[PDB]
Amino acid sequence: AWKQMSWFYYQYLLVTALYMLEPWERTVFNSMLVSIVGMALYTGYVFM
Amino acid sequence: DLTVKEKEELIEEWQPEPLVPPVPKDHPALNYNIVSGPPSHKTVVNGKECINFASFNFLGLLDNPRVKAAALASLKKYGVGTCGPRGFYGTFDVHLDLEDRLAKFMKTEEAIIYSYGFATIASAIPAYSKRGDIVFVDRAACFAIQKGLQASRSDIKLFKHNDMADLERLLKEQEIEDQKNPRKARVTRRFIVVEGLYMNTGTICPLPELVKLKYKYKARIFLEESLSFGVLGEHGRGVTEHYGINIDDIDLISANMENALASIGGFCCGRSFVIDHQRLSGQGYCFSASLPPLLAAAAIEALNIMEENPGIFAVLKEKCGQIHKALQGISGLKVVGESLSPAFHLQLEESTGSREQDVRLLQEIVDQCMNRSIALTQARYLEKEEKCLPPPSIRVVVTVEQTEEELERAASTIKEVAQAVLL
Amino acid sequence: IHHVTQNGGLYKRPFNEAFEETPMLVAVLTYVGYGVLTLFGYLRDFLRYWRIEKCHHATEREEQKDFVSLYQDFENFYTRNLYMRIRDNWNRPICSVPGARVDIMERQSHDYNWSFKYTGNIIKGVINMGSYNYLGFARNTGSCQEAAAKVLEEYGAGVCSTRQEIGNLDKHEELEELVARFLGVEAAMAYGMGFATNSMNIPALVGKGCLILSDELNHASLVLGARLSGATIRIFKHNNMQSLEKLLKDAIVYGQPRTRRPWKKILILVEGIYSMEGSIVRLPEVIALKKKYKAYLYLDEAHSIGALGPTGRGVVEYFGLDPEDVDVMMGTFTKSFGASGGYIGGKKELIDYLRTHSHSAVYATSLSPPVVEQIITSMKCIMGQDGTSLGKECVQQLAENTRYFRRRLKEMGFIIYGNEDSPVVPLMLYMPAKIGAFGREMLKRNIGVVVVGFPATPIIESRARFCLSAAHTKEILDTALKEIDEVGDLLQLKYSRHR
Amino acid sequence: MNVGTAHSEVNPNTRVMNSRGIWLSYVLAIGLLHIVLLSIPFVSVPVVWTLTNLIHNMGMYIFLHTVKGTPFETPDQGKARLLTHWEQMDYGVQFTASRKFLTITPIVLYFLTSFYTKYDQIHFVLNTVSLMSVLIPKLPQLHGVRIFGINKY
Amino acid sequence: WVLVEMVQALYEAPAYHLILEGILILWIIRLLFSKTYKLQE
Ligand SMILES: CCCCCCCCCCCCC/C=C/[C@@H](O)[C@H](CO)NC(=O)CCCCCCCCCCCCCCCCCCCCCCC
Repeated sequence: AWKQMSWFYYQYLLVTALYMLEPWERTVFNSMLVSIVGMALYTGYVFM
Repeated sequence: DLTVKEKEELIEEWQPEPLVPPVPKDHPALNYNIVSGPPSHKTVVNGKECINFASFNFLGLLDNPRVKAAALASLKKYGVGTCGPRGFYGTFDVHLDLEDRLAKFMKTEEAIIYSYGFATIASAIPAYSKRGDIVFVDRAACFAIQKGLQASRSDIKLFKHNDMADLERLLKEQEIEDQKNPRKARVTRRFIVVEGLYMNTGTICPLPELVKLKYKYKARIFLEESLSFGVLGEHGRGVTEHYGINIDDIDLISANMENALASIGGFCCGRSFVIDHQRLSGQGYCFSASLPPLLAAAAIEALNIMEENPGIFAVLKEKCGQIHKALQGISGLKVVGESLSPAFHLQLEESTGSREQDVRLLQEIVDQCMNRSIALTQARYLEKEEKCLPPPSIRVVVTVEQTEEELERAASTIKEVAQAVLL
Repeated sequence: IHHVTQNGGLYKRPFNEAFEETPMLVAVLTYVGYGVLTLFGYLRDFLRYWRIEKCHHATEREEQKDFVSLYQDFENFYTRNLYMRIRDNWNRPICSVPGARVDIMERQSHDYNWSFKYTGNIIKGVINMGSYNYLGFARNTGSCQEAAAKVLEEYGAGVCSTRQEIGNLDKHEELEELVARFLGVEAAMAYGMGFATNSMNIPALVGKGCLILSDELNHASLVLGARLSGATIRIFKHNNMQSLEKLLKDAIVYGQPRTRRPWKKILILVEGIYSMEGSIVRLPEVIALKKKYKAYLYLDEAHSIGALGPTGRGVVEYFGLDPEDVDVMMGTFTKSFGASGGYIGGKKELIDYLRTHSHSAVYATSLSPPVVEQIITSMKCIMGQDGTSLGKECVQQLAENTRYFRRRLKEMGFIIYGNEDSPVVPLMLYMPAKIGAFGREMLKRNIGVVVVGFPATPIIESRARFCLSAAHTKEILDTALKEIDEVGDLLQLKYSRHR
Repeated sequence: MNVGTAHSEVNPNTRVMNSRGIWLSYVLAIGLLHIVLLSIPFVSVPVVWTLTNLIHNMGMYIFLHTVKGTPFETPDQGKARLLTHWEQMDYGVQFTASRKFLTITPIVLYFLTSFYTKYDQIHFVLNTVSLMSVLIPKLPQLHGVRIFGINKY
Repeated sequence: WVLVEMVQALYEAPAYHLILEGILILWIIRLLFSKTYKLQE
């Protein structure tokens, strides 16, 4: 369960090349991906 | 156009030239000398016991017991070969120790070592000079400098040997070019390539007059000193110590570890800002196997010996001021080179007509001298592949292992046989 | 015997390679990583202007601020934005004799690889699969070492002159006579560096009015020699005979570019084994094609000599061909013999011309005596002039190890390049972050490897390289295979479709 | 790492646009930009389609027709140091497959943007001016020219 | 359901907005038939 979660996140870090980015650099990417997903989930509900 | 029948005939008609041209056995070379044993103070060349004035180990150190003992102990620990190109498991703890030691000897920030003495300067020049740059080079530069300047496809301006009135003329001609296209002048880099103790002439460069030109016309200096390192100065650092010039004014110094260190390889020293760029852009450093560790352990011990007592540079200096003074007065031969140089020349006065006649005359004196226990050589060049081809000459090389008696004995013998071949 | 082509090439045993194509999804997913890295590199370069100081990089002197800047800034964008992030994979120092097991010096970094420092600890026995040590001659015991020390005691470490003045000793004459009998040629010459053997000898054979035809994957020294010769250079596709024949045919019927005159001569440059790619040259076809169009062949066997052949005599013996059909043969002594240097072999009139006209023989220092003796002693073991049978065992063990390792990797699902007999084994890594993760993960398990990225190769063709040696036992290879299998599940490197 | 290690190409920047999977990756990036713009709540469809076109053309112009040189050190001694990426493609050979793909893509995107705008008069000016700025530099006659000596050194 | 309005705007689209589109189509076809040819020397 928890160990399986750590492996999927590890794969996510390897595919996007965030594995070799610094801790503050990863936060920028994560922020502007979560906000874009959240702002799409809203429009795909208020316009459908 | 051009049908299938024609082509077959075109291909059958063609005949190439041979891979290597014919008619050898007219060259002066192709008759290598054979040396039996090590080329030490007393050697055997062509089966004759003689004193050698032709090897380049000015300080001894080729057959020093301490150097040999230090090389054996590193042979018993690592083996012979570094099986890799310095970037894939080719770096030993001895390499890092030798570079760190060279930097402290020369009092610079960093050093980098190459595994071959000829490649160190042939790789360094094209790492900084590119197609749109201007390089000012002394006309008497050595072959490795010429190959490095050919690999970097930049613009090469030659100036006369050792006069700054001609270099300043070229530099001021560059100002006029600069003034009529200022935007292109801000992206072109300028280099001056000189040498301390030129190999081909035996003279020394005027450095104080050149550092002042550097700051006036904004050009960087590349100093190639493989004949003055371990020779000139009170502590053997080279030509900067001879003139008392701050080493921060130079931007690059290159030497080889094969003349006074009696080893293999070369090195460059300087500031980290310039040195760190060669580790990712020097061809011979990136794509070649690193230096075998027993050769680096032999250079570290040589550095130890050089540091422990610097009175050896005083015996070498006054040893070579005697044979330079003894060879003055030979009829037909003129001496070329400074008094402070351990590797001056000996050139033919009033030439004949051709170069082949002169080489035949000089080889007669060399072969005649080898018969009386004095081993010498004449300088060797690739005649067709030289920017400027020096005159034929004989090399006289001084080392600290030569006694005063045999130093004067050599000078008398050369006079005797040069006045009976040139008469 | 076995099968022949239409050119004239004659094969005596099957010749089969494999270069599987990268899957489309994986190919798409690597451009994402390279794009993200480019975008963050631009942001960091922007922040370096009036923000976080990064007072760790070197800067110009104060007195030279009004000069033109020394470096073009956009060059080494990759150096400071991709390479610096994973550079703890490359210049690892060692403190032991390199073979089958090696000692690594531990180093750690606290500013993301902008500087290193040593912890004082040493990783004892790491499985070495990153050094060129075929035949296992790199060691510090045996007869080779004994002979080298004996020579070192009497001669010294250095020579202080050139072959043409006083630097030609009797050891050089003894070595050059032995290399010629080893290769089966008329005469040979030795140099002192392998990079120099090409870059200082090729310009002595061709010049203006000559054509060089170079393979697509030649080493940097061959390219530098071709650039310094002054000839014209045209590149053909790797091991493509249909491409080389077309190029060679178009060269003769149209002549030189502008004047349209006939060429003075044509020279083909190839290699016996391409190390990064793992492939072997199609020598029978190249020889059959060189004969018909009257060209000259230059063969570079840095990785083939000793490693290939039923007795160790290189790629020419591997195909069963005659060494007298190759105009110039060269190689190095660094990969299979435990020493340093290079050689050239051929006809006696080629060697006489090289002995008077090559840049090395005139201006460079000659080989060290202790290094020469180790070559002599190791070559006499392979030939069999030692009274022992240690030369046949290493040659057989290398082939056995290559077959076993290569075959076991291919059936776990990895993508492997090359020919089935090649002792260099490339394992395909595609995504840029897996280049840096694979090297760290493998060292965490006591295995040392080499990894190469985008600028060195093509964009979607990163990889790791394994070098097999005759000194690797069966249990060492079992351990390495066992750990590779684990890491390939951890990082998902089993890309093969046609398994 | 170092150019020349595994391949002998002297300028690896000249072959990137011919690699496997890059024509599909270039179209999926336009798709992703469009989907991200479509998610803004305070915007209409025509404005989304005009923004897609202008941003794509702007980024394309910067990456293909403004930045000159290579991002790494090559062994040709800075031969391509004054050329843009478009000029170094295939060593200057004209009308290859990639130069055709990159020339046709903006026109196809412009055709869709015109249809999803209802051929408006205001939008037409912006889209046409944006499209011309990325088609003029692709003419073979403009290889190496710099207007008023702009972006020359 | 908004699709037919755009098709209705197509018919009422001004002539100068379709002459340009036709000219661009006639350039795509010419482009797809051009040969290779290295620049010059
Ligand atoms: C955030 C998503 C990241 C992907 C989009 C980021 C776009 C950034 C494009 C990078 C511009 C580089 C193009 C031209 C560069 C030249 O100028 C320079 C100087 O000459 N030379 C170079 O060699 C540049 C560096 C190396 C050249 C190629 C590396 C970059 C090529 C990337 C290919 C396309 C990147 C976008 C791929 C995104 C696809 C997303 C689709 C959906 C993914 C999930 C599908 C399941």
